[PDB]
Amino acid sequence: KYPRPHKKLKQLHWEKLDCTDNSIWGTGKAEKFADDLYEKGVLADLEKAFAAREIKSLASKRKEDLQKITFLSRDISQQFGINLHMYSSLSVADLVKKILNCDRDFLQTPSVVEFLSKSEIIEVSVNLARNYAPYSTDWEGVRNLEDAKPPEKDPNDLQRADQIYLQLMVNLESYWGSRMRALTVVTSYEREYNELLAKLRKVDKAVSALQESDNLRNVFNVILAVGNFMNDTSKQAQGFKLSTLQRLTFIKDTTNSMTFLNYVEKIVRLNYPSFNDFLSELEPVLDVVKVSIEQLVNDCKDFSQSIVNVERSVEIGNLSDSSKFHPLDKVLIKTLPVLPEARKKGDLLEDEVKLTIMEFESLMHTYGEDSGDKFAKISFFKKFADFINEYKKAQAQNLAAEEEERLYIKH
Amino acid sequence: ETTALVCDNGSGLVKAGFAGDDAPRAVFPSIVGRPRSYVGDEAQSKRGILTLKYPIEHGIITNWDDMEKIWHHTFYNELRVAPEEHPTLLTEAPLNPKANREKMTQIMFETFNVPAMYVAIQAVLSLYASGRTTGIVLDSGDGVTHNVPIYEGYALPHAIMRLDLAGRDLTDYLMKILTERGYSFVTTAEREIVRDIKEKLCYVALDFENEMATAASSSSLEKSYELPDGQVITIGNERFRCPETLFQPSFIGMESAGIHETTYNSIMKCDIDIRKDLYANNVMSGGTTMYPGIADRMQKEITALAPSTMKIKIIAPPERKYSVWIGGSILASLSTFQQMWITKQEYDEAGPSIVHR
Ligand SMILES: Nc1ncnc2c1ncn2[C@@H]1O[C@H](COP(=O)(O)OP(=O)(O)OP(=O)(O)O)[C@@H](O)[C@H]1O
Ligand SMILES: [Ca+2]
Repeated sequence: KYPRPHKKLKQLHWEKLDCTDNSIWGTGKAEKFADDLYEKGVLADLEKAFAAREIKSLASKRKEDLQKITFLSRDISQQFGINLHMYSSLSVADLVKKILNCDRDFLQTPSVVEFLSKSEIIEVSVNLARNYAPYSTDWEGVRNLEDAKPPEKDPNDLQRADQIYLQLMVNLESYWGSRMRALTVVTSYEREYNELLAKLRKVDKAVSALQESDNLRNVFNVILAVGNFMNDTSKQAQGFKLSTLQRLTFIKDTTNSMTFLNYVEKIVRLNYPSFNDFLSELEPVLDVVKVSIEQLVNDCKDFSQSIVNVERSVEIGNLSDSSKFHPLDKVLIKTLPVLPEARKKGDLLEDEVKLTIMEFESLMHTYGEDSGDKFAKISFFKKFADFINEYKKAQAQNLAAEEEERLYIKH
Repeated sequence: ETTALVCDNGSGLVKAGFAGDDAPRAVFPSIVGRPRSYVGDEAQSKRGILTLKYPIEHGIITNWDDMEKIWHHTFYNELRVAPEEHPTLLTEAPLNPKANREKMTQIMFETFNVPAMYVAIQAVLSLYASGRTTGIVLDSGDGVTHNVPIYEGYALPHAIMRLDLAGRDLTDYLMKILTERGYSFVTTAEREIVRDIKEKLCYVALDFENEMATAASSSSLEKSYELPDGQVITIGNERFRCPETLFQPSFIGMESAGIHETTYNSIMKCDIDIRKDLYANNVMSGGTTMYPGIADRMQKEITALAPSTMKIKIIAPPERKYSVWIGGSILASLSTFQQMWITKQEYDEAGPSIVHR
């Protein structure tokens, strides 16, 4: 019974009320204005005015990559188009050249280097490979583009994101891993060296501060002293372990106004304030409290042995037979140029870490930490740190408390 | 032939252009001029008569009359494109109340015959151009600073940190101190071109208990700026003083737990099983995160609070001050994903409530 327009109109997405029951709708008023405003002219324009204009639709060219085959999990197909997002505009092939042909724009951005050598991206399953065989290649011998060419079952039926996975993680499978471990070293070894060696100095030049700080040593000596004077016969001792440090703070005085560590501090500064240098000398130790020293090493054993392995590969396998190297894979033209000096610094760090660890384990053996006990091996520094600050704190408390003990002294 | 625009709406600076691009082929501030309509940049040089609005407060749109103005401006002006022939990517803050995702979209479809459009979360899009698709982000432009746990493009609703300190928040504590060093900065223009100190200079040490002692025990950290008036201003231990606020909420009373501290507690909010990579993947986003020297300043503090056996890579892109917008041109130039669009069609049939599903 309602009046209606000739062309589509701008819809009024409202939320209808269902039951009319005892509303305001139901008295049919709605129906009067209905025709009324139609004959009275009105709707005629309301029509013309809110005429919903047409809606264009395009894109397509990248839409259809939908219809084409895909053996790759949305995630992956996605996290390709994510990092290979700068190569957007390049065709499925243009791009692969730029990659095998190790450009200076590709190798520069690690985001892409790292991606392409991601275990999760490299490793192809039989269940996977199979799906890609009817489109693969061998490059055994092949020294030109047009040669190989046995498409057999055509690759164009795959989604763009799918194709790359093919011409790269599949078709150059055999060596892609190492090819990448190489190109990486190429692109990384530099900083990825300075970075460690420095990480290594922040140790060596704190382990140093500890070596020699007759100061520190003395302070302990002063504690051992007061210790023995306090402890009883059965508890006397020609020396103690660091594990003692943290329980200095508990030993309160009588009037719980003093933390034993206070006296110890007060005592130095007012009989030997020629020692409160340890609280200056030894900071470099704080500059490495959380350093996983047992994994700093290993990161270094990783550095060298990684190179010592892009090496092994250039010769005895993987990266030798320039035959499988898809004609263009300009990796060697890029690896070798640097493989030399790289390895140099690979043996450098080694030396350094030799020179360092052994040293370190020595300072530890000193206070009694067994260079061979995961724990002290690292939880070492922390106790020196902990002590210091527990001390740099007792110092404060004491140096301030000693202020208040001047005014309530003068006034 | 085909094309697609990407518009990242923000508290302080709109930022938008086209698809598969390097960055926005247009940018200005979220500001609108109306008398006691002229939006965008020619809106300072029009102060007094027109009172000024900020359609967006802390990430969330608050004035739709005006907001609509901007989106209008944005196109026809700093883009010269006229809707219809264009699918649009809009952005929205983490936790943007459903209400507005509707009021947002409506505005489009209804007001600009936009054929299609999707509304993307601000963090997330950020982390997309960082390659990853997982791990905690720190979007932190002008109005608001959020801490967003991610994981395969999927943010964790209960573990997002929203903090209300950021851009103009800081641009503010500066002006505070500059006159506390007797200066001409109180007036307006003598402020606009003073957030600017913050942008073009203003770094962040590594510790003040070790660098505030390089002008309070030295005189080498100064520098100067050539004010539009000529009269040059020499800045002292300033560049790094304010940004301290992020880490140092206090500086403006802000009883807030700090930016680095939050990335911490935040993560401790979502499950443990992802944490390794959360830590292993701290992408950071625009504005207040890109002051020189905060990249590794973070890194320090975080690696500090964080455990001593934890991977802690702390990212910070070419210019994340476009991170979110950039990711924006990606998840759309990236074609394939096209099945996340909402055609005016679909809209016409269901309407608002569709922008959601
Ligand atoms: N180049 C720069 N270096 C340092 N800080 C900057 C720079 N540019 C802007 N800022 C600061 O960060 C703010 C801009 O950041 P951004 O553009 O991401 O803000 P936004 O779009 O408002 O994001 P949100 O709405 O979440 O606050 C500026 O207002 C200023 O406070
Ligand atoms: Ca923003």
